[PDB]
Amino acid sequence: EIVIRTGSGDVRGSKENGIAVFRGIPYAEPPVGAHRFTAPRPPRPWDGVRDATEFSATAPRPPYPEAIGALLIERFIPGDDYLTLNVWTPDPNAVGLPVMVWIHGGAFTNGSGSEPVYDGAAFARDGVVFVSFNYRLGIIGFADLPDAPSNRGLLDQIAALEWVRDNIARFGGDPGNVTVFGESAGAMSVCTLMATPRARGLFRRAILQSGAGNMAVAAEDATTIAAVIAHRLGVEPTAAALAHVPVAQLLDVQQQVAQEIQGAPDPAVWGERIAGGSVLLPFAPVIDGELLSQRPAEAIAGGAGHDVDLLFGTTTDEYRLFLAPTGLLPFITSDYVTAHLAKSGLDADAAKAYTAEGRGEEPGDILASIITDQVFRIPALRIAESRVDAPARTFGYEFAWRTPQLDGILGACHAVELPFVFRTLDRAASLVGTNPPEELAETVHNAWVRFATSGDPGWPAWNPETRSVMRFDHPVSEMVTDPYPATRALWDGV
Ligand SMILES: O=C(O)c1ccc(C(=O)NCCO)cc1
Repeated sequence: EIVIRTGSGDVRGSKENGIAVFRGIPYAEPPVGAHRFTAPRPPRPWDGVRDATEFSATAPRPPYPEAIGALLIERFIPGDDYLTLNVWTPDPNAVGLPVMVWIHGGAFTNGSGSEPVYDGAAFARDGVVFVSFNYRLGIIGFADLPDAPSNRGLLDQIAALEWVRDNIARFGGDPGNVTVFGESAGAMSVCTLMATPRARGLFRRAILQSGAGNMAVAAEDATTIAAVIAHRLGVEPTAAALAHVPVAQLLDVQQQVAQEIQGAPDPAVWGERIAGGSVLLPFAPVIDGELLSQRPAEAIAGGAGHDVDLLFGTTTDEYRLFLAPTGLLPFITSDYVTAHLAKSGLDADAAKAYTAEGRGEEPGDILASIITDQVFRIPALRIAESRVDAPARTFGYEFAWRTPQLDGILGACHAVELPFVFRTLDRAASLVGTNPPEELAETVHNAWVRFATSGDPGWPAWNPETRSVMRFDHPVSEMVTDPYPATRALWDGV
């Protein structure tokens, strides 16, 4: 047992195998009932010692779709008191350790800070204090309502980072050397936080794994989403009304909304905009004129975050996670790809560029590469291009290792780098297989520690001339210049 006094009361953690670990430290009061929709409230001070040996409840979430869910096996924990954070440090009484703060992904609807694959022990054993946490998700986190502040989930993330600022020195960390990092929705959250004055000084460096500054819900779309949710619940689209809905009913309707938007929305239900594809993620942060007055990429184009060191990257075959496991790909037709390209204003022959660069010969494979570029690769490069004159540094990676799961159909799909970053390969066998290469997890994890420690991951910085990134792969990880250049240029005016 090991007892540490936070700014609001003592907590009891555990010191085993050379590392002190604290689980379930509250940073915000339970968001119950009407407080599903209020700003996060600092926990009520306490006397005595709060037990911090066990992960807390996690935020309410519906199951992943079955195929995805078979690859990403989530660990649910029941309860109401879920706005908590977790700390791993090698020595609470050390001074000046780098701090990493993880923001989990999961399309703003799923995930938790305490998933087994996000274990922080490997970072602590390398001399870094590691923090993870839960934030509000789905309707509760992000649905926009006239009588509630927008983007509670983002308010939660700011509150957790403010706890780290005001408490991490008591766990051995330097609050002036905080690296925030996330994957997918967590990385889009990092770009959103870089973009708002409300979070300046809460971190010195950022790592963006498969997420950029393109994910925001237009206020008029968020209103439509709320109206459909309330109609199916038989209530008014207000916090006053949704405060009383049993959570299982909230989740069931939330699930149907997400399925409908990820497919081909029915204009009769969703209006012309959403049926036309204006919404990529229906519970992404809304443009509120408070935290978001524009898409984060445009704030960053305006100089937001230019003082924060940046490490960014994507996987080679990102979108294959969402298209391949459900057998969708063999049925895709050339005319469908052409029509897809035509919504972005590109001619039919743009698909040949993908074939010429080895990014697909069949329409379905070409489609997956196109959407990989539109949602992940190009948005990441736009942030990097925006930082040409930034005083801080910018480094890039491509995670190219391909998983063998599902008979090789995924490639280097979305989320595949996570257990390599955390050296938790043995907890992600459903995604990476039973014998992934530990040497690569060593390489990737060590570069993350180097970047947290010094602001340099150990390879040349990214610039718009050579567009150099570190290509992570198993036998050999090595630098490459401007990968996939022809397919990149297709999007220049787009
Ligand atoms: O564009 C999408 O459809 C999408 C983007 C990001 C996520 C995510 O943050 N989690 C990874 C697996 O859910 C999910 C879906």
